Amino acid sequence: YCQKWMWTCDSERKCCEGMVCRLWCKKKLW
Amino acid sequence: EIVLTQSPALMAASPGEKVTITCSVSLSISSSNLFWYQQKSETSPKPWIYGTSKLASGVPVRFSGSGSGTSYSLTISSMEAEDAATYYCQQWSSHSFTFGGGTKLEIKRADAAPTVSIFPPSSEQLTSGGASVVCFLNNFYPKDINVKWKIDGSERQNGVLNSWTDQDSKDSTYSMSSTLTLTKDEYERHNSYTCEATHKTSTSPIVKSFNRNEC
Amino acid sequence: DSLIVTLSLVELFLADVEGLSVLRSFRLLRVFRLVTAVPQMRKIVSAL
Repeated sequence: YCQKWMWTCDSERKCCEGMVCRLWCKKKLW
Repeated sequence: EIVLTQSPALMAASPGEKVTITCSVSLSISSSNLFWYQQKSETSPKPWIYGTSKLASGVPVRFSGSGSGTSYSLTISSMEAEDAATYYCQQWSSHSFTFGGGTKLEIKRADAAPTVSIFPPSSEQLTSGGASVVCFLNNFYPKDINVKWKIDGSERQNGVLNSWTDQDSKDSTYSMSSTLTLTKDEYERHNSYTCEATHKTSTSPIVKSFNRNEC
Repeated sequence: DSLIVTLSLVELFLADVEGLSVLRSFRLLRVFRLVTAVPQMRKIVSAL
C-alpha cells in the first residue's frame, strides 16, 4: 500500500496521492 | 541528481506545419532556471531561451513555449526549412548541470528513386593483394533504404561498409555508400558482382552491376 | 517566541518544495530567539 501521512517514506514505499517523499510523507500547498 | 527525459526523439515536419516538443522532468522544479539550446550541423550550440519564456537576441518572433510545474514545451508556429536541427533542455541543481537527450527535426519533400553507380576496384589495390567494390547511392528520399550484394547470384553480406549522410539543405534528400571489400584471389574466382537498391518508391530493385569485360 | 516556534513546527509538517522557496525562510527565522531569551539583551533592547 501507499504510505499514510506522517510515516517515514523511502525509495520502495512511496506516499499516497498529493504528497512528496522527503524522508517522510509531507503534504503540499492548498 | 535530477534527470530529464524528452519526447519524441525523432519527428519530421513540412513548412506550414506547427510543431511542439517536450522536456519531461523527474521532480518539481521552479521556472526561473530552465534553458533551451539549438545545435545545427557541426556548430557548437547556442543559447535559445532564457528563463523558460523570455527570448534571446537574434530570435524571430515565431518562437515561444511556456508552462509551469513539471512539464515544459517549445512550440514553433510557422516552421521554416532551416529548423531541421537538434535541441536541448537544461536544468540547474544543487551543484550540478544536467542537460537533456536530444530532439531532432527533419524537412519533408517529394519521393524519389535512388541514383546508383557502382565502381570497380582500382589497379593499385590489385597490386596490394586486395579489392574493394564500392556502390554509391546518392540523392534519395527518404533515409530508409536497404541494399544487397550478389556475386553470381549468391547473396553475400560479409564485408559490407555502410555509412549514411546528413540531411542536405539543398534538396532534403539523402546519400549512402556501400562497400564490398574482397581479396585478390576472391575477386578472380567469380565473374559478376551486383549491388541492388530496394526502396519503397520502386517495387522492382534496379540493378547496376559490372562484369569482367577487360577486368 | 510562541509565534516563531509555531511557524517552525508548521514548516515541520509541510514540505520545502522546490517550486516554492517560501518555507525555508520560516526555518531560518528561528535565530531571533537568541535575542529574546536572554533577559539582559531584552533589557538593553527595551532601553534602545
